[PDB]
Amino acid sequence: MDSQELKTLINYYCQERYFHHVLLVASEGIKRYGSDPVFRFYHAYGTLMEGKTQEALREFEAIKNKQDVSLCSLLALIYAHKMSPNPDREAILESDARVKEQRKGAGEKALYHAGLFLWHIGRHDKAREYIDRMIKISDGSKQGHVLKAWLDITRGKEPYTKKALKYFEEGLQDGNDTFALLGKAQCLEMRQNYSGALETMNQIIVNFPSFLPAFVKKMKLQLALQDWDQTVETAQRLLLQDSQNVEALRMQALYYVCREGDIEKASTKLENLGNALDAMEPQNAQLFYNITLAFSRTCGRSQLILQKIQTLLERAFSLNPQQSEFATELGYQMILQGRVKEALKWYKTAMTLDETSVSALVGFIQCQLIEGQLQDADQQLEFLNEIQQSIGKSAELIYLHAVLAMKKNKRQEEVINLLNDVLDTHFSQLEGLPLGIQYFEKLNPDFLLEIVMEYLSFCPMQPASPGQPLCPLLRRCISVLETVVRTVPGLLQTVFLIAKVKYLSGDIEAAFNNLQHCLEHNPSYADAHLLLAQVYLSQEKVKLCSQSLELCLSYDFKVRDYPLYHLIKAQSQKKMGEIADAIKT
Repeated sequence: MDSQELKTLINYYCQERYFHHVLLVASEGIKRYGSDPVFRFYHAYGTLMEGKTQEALREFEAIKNKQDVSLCSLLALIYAHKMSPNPDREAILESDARVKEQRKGAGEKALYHAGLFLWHIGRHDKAREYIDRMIKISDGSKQGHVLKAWLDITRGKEPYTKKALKYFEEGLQDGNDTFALLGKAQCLEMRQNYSGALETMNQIIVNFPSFLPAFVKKMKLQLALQDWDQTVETAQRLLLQDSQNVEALRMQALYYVCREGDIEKASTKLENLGNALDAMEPQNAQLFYNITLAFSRTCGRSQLILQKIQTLLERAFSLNPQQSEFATELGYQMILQGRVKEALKWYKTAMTLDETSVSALVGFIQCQLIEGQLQDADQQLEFLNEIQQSIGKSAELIYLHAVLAMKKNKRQEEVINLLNDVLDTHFSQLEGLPLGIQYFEKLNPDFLLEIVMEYLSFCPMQPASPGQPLCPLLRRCISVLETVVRTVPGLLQTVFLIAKVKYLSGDIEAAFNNLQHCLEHNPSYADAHLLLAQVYLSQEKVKLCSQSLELCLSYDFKVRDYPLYHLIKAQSQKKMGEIADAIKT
């Protein structure tokens, strides 16, 4: 492989902060090309970001001899002073003087590396200034143009995107560099040109059939185009080329969880992904936290997936016990597992670690509402609302307000307005998001299912006769549930809730179809049997209703304690004329 390919791969892996991936690529470059100082610089850089400064500083001092890496090594020393808990102010001033002296005698490659480093840190302005400096020095070097184009697209501004696209066109007119190709693919991504982005990715594949990030971007774009089969095939191809790629395994697990619903195969793939990631990238807890979100949201509260997620999150917390978001996500997951007390402990830990974790306080207030600690929850809710000015409107805050209204048994219309605001905010946060991993991260099917459960708890279960104007809540229930099913068809609980809402809306046939689908996908789901018995009773098919009731009772006898089954059996007995049997039931 070419050294240019290795450099571009290092840049891409740094962009996604794949630290040990950067180390591995640097080591492979050193083995294939040891005289290059960029490889040893990137080894030092990845070593520093892993957490080993003892060799990082030594390597920085060693490569300070070569100017083109000395400038970026001075910037690296500045950043090394930056993350240290007790930076030396005199050392900071000395490094500032040395780096400004290097800036006086700057070079195109030195400024290139320094701008890349500043971009990795996030200081876009200084990196842009260094890019302009190298452009002036080298009279518009192509690499500087493509790097500032990447800065422009990553700056998150639409007018910058057109300039970046022009720079990419200029670069790719003469040079078949992977950097400009990836930049053009990104540009096509922001303009939502998924087909064109896939065409560009395929062209890159033709240029380089050994570039994993190109295939990964192609897979994500396919997922955006709503053809899961092509995404699965791309993941299979990646596993063929590299059996231990994190993204492909993640996407396969997502396909099992969200599309097929096969919990066991999804768990197997998740376990393999976790083992491979621990073997290859064990010192990036942020990657673990980013991985676990979609599985936590879209698992359908399956205990095996939840346990795997809890194990991964515990490993992440062990890696960095100083992340407020880590403990907040642990508390949310613990709530998903149904363990209230562990959730309370984890939220206490989260708020102690950092009181600025507003989400942690929100979760603790939710836990207090769960446990009925009305006074403490009310006081902390007042505190959160009075400090919301620095926080702004959030869906969880309005949902907690709705839950508090439910607990206080306030007017139904007030709760309706609060929950409508909740749905409006949650769908606004989802506006314009392409169908992807972030879509499942921010859709939160469990949250919408809980919202629908609250709606059904408020709404009477007396079926509405056809032609009666339904409440807007039920219409929005149908809309959101259909949206979730379309996005995540592998969750049968959404189908069950669709059947429930349709039955409450008088559309008996749709509820019957959904119940049949649920039974076909899972014959053991007793609630589907019970609702089907209600539907059959509404359809005057008493024998089928009785048989469904018998099936439900056989699948679980605790349904006897459920009053709904008793009421349905009584209605069936009334239908077939056994008045005494109905009285007995």
